[PDB]
Amino acid sequence: VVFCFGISAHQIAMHVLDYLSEPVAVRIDFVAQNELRIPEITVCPRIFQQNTIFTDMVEKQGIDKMKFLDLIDRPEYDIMAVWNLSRIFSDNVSCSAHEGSSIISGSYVDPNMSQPHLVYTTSGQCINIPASRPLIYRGVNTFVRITDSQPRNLDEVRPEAIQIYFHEHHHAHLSRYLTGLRGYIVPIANPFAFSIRFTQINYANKTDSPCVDSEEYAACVEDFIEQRIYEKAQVQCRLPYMRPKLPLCSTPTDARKIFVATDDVIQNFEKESSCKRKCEETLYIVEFMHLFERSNISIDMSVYFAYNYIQVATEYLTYTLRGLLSDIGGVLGLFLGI
Amino acid sequence: VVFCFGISAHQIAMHVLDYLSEPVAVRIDFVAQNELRIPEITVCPRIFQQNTIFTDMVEKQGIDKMKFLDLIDRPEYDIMAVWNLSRIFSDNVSCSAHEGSSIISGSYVDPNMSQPHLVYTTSGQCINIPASRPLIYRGVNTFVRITDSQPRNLDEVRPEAIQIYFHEHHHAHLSRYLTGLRGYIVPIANPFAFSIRFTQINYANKTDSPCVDSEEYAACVEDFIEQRIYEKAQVQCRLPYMRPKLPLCSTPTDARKIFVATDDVIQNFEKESSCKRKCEETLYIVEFMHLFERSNISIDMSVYFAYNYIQVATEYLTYTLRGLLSDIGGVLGLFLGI
Amino acid sequence: VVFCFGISAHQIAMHVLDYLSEPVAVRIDFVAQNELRIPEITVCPRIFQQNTIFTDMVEKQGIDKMKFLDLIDRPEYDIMAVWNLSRIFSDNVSCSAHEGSSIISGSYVDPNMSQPHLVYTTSGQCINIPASRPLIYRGVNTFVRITDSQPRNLDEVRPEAIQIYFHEHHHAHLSRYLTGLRGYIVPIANPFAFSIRFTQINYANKTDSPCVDSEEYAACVEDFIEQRIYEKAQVQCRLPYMRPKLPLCSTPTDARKIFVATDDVIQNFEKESSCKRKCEETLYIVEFMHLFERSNISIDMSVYFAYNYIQVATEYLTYTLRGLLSDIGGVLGLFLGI
Repeated sequence: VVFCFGISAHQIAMHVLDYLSEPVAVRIDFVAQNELRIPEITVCPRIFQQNTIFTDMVEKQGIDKMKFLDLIDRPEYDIMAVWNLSRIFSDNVSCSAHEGSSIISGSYVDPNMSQPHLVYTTSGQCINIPASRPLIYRGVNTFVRITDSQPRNLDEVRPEAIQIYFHEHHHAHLSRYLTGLRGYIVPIANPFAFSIRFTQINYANKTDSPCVDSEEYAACVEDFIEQRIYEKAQVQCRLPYMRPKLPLCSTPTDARKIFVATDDVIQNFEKESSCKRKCEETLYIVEFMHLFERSNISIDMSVYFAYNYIQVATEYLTYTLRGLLSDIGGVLGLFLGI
Repeated sequence: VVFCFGISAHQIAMHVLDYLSEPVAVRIDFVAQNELRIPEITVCPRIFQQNTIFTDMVEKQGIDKMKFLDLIDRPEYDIMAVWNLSRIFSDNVSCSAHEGSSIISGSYVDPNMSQPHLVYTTSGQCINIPASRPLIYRGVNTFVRITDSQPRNLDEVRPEAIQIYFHEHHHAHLSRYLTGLRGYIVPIANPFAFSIRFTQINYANKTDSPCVDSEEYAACVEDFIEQRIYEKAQVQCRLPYMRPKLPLCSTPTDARKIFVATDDVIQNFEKESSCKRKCEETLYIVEFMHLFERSNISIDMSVYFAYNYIQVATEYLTYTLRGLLSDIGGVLGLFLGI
Repeated sequence: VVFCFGISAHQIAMHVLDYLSEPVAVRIDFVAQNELRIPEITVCPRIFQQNTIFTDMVEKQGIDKMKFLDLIDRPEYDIMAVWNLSRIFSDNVSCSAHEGSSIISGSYVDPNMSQPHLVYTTSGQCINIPASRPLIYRGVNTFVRITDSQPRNLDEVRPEAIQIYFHEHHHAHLSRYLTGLRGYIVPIANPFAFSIRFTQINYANKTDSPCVDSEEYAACVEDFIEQRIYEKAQVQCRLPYMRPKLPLCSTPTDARKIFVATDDVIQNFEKESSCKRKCEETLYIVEFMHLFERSNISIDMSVYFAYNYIQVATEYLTYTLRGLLSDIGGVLGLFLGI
């Protein structure tokens, strides 16, 4: 019976091996609720070279692909004096929440929401839009509108193909160092509107412990990207956020050249940095819905939620998995009977 | 061994608790079949206030947002004389079934299908299109075309942004009191065509007994919405369908004002009314496919089925769940050995 | 206890019955990887009758819907002399792989890829594009561009609505006898771009043994379609590929008329031919993404991959299914205790 004992030991070993993690997408189900978890929208030009504004500014002022401090035009260009040159859309941010429709009144609106959160990014400056309040799905017309009624419409060198990144709530790193890579470019010559199908994949938490890694992940990855930028690029002269920590260094091409080089190197970091995962990651399937609205606004990005049926793929954990692999002891006993 | 007996009793209690329902999406699989379950299409203007036709009629005839019977223009406006004022698209309904293509003959058509089913709705009048026959998927060009070759093209105050609601088969309530809320607005200035990805979520039937609640649900919710409209709005003077039951009441602003108010109140009814669920609910993922067809038709809504791979998410029931939770008695016995 | 023994025998019988196949979509999970499995693109006009080029050629040269050899215009029209008349887009095929973007350099390109693979098809001639190398997902701008910078732009009778079939790798039959049926028609008057969401459904392998039926399936179905074309159409006079096997027969209307008739008959073959399934079938959800690019190219089909999150629905096999149905012997023993 030693043979059967060994085979049963192997069966229990497979049991224990499966015990770790074993996340199965138990419920990819289409749940419809009035409550809506709006994506965190970053409205930013994709990159300095791609963006027409930065390229034109550097070409008429400086030389080459930015960098070099633009010393020839002026020796007073600080690091922020060029990084904030990324100003594209801000100071008039509206997260207008068109909640739904109704026969008696209809045209439900909520102008006061989420303010212009100005966040610096590899593009230089973006308008992150926090989810101040979940929205109400009273109809297919559940579209959160991001509007920047800019002065004069900003028709002089208007950004033609600004980028729109729908990232999860409270993620500085995604909005600051991944908006030109993991974001959807959007023309704004017309009032473009995109449906955002929701895939709330709540992964499990085991052997990859997120421990509700929904807010920690953000700061961890942000500081880690900045730390790699500091480390691989051997330049500590750049201003370390607060001025009274190390001397200012903006004129030397260090700040632009080497920092951009390192940030590009650390663009692929999910492999470089690990142990962190948004256990409540929500994916925004961006689709093109035709919009019928003569929106004269400079940018009126209508993030539509025409699908209350969130395809929530909750990556449940099968606790019964361990129970069943232990029940395998029953078949153990049935061999023992043999 | 009383401790082990109690723990095993708890295990069996969890077994019984999981026994109820426990619906897991066993098969979200992409099945391709020639047979196609066409959506029930309602082509209706979203709401009286939103629709240009009703607003213009009331503005030039009556006052305010409809209501008040439009007495000033004429005292003979019955309840139906204004509700049927919703006539937008009807009397020339075609459910043309472009089944597919073929090299020898190609251009497969089926003009005779589903007729103009005129159904009254909160919008006032809509054309529900029953699924008379399942369609054949002989190619990606499997588009059911809803065509209303209206007299004179209806170019006078033509409805610019009519609403299209794809609801499940044989649902009066969805087509009569949820077309302006749970429907997709569609411009008709151009021959718009939408892909309808199919998600046939056949939920289970336990503790929420639908008992093939595919046709009952319809009448139940319809009569319940009408019943709430009658109850909360304390007005029995309105005509109760058949004339010879209670006296006609249309001139008093009751019919419009209070009935619209109550219908708006009961707009969110899935929470108010329960115990009913379409066990065979099919979700229509509406997506924008570019159409290349100079369709001069007033409305030529092409509900495309370019994806034979229906994403059927059959919410199977794990009968083996009970069997396994009973097998837990095997691990019970293995503790008993300890 | 004979009753319990019989019930347990029935339980084991259900066990064995479930043993066969029982494929559950264990993981429909959204995996993001730099590596991209590009679809095999066939850029072909849908059908001879539908295509404007073939219809115009036959109308001005011959009579009727092709067929009849076009003898009146010229008696030298061989079978290939008309089949290759399907030349629409070829000799300048580029599978340009726009891998991604980057802040330091950006605009990553790879012009050398996959060449003009000229494959004959029911349409007559198509450009199959093999996946020479998996692509890198360094940003949402991961679009494989199929470009045919044709001489003179091919503006004379330019194919307005060419068909684009995204079929799995190394499938001759799909690209040769199912491009006008299982393919998406695409206008080329503008630089159309389609998102290709990936659904890599790796079915199981049991009782439908594919045995990694990823390359065999191709040749099997191709030769079987050709074999049915030969069999049902009683005409062996047509050239059997290699000339020195049977005499050439192209002038008689046999080649066109009867062969097209039979090929149409065998259009629905998945029911006719069985035992073959792509165990690694990948489905391309074709969606419309608006493109901002003034591509003067005649055809610049941008198969975008803006969704690194491949919805891989791996149809795993539950080996633990057999183990649990055997554990049912534990509940067998618990009845025996009763």
